Amino acid sequence: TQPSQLSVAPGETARISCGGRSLGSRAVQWYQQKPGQAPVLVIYNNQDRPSGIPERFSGSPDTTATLTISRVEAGDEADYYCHMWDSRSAINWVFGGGTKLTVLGQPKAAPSVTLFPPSSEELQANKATLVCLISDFYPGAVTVAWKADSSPVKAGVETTTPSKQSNNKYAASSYLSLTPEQWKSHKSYSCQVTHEGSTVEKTVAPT
Amino acid sequence: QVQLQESGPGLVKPSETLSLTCSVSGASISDHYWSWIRQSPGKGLEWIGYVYDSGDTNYNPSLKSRVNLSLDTSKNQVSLSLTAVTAADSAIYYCARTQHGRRIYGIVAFREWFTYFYMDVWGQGTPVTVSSASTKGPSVFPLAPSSKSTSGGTAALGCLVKDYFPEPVTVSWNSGALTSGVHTFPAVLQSSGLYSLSSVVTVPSSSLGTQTYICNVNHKPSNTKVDKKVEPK
Repeated sequence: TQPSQLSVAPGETARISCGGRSLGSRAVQWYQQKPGQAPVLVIYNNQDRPSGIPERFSGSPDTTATLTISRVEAGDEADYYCHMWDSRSAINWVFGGGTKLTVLGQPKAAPSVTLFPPSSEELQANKATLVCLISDFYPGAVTVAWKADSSPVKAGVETTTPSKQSNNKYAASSYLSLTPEQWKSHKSYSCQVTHEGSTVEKTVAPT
Repeated sequence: QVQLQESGPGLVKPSETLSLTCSVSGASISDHYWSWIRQSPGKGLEWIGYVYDSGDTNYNPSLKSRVNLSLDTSKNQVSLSLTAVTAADSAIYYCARTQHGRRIYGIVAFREWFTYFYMDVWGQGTPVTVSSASTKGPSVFPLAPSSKSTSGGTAALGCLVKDYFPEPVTVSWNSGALTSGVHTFPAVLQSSGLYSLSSVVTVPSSSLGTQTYICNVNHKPSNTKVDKKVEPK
């Protein structure tokens, strides 16, 4: 119904195609869903904008209905869904598959890494979790490795996929679950996060 | 000023009947059509059905006749029931105010016009997890600000929200008075099938002596709320 993806450089024009298959007169709606948000109506009846939608978003007149976004910015990255209505059918129940819009050429940003040791409350409770928090990076791909002293830690590692922040940069988290004796044994633990071929390591120690 | 808030159990067992409510304010339930829409993780939008006070309701056949929608004027809410649920029904469920229009393509006397619907205001949505596992409330631990946690006069402190099920968990700081510098990380789904998340706030180090910091953690599925005081050292 729609392409899964489109990629575009900042400032140029994105043209997004509907699921299509219309016969006759049509009324097409477009919805915008940014990462971690509820959908927002951007176009209805082919060309109409709800109040508050920028003039940059426009629809095509009345098959192959198109949403056009001129002067695309990073903030425009979203899934765009169309909902096609035509004279043929009393009701179209199905939304378009949707299109993922990606903006290219955004400036690179290295991650900020913060590493927390287990709290004394958690330790008192016979548990231990190290918390590695990673934010403000672009592009959104990262590898996280853990070390006990110098040895790689395989088990007890749980790491999220990166998610986009409202400032258009990315964030992720990694957790290492340990026994309190595992924690107290070693001289230190490290979270190593690799981003664009470069690596930031943060270390904590029992103290 | 229409505002929608979906509320649900957050967890349901397979084969049970899912019950959802959309509470609306700043508008009468009788003045509009209303829709429910759902989204599976990493999947698209599926329009579930729509209802209007006239008694007009219509449902998507892809729901297999399992859906009922109704209006409660005394409480100003729209309600959804979905019977015989399966894991395939796990999703975020949205309610949306729905508008209708007519497009004319011909002679109006020949009735050559058609109606279309569009959803102009959506709620933030409620997550529904269909699972045989039980709810589990989180344990919340402080992430103390420390010289380790501090760089250049700004200090990071936080709350660790560990091992809960199902989604969602909500976090505020100082009952919402503290908003700037707050970052709440998306949860991780652990190998155990339990979730964990962290919320941190970046704060002036000078404040640490004189300002109190509390994270308010809400896990509606287990009907638990925790306020945790986070202190230095």
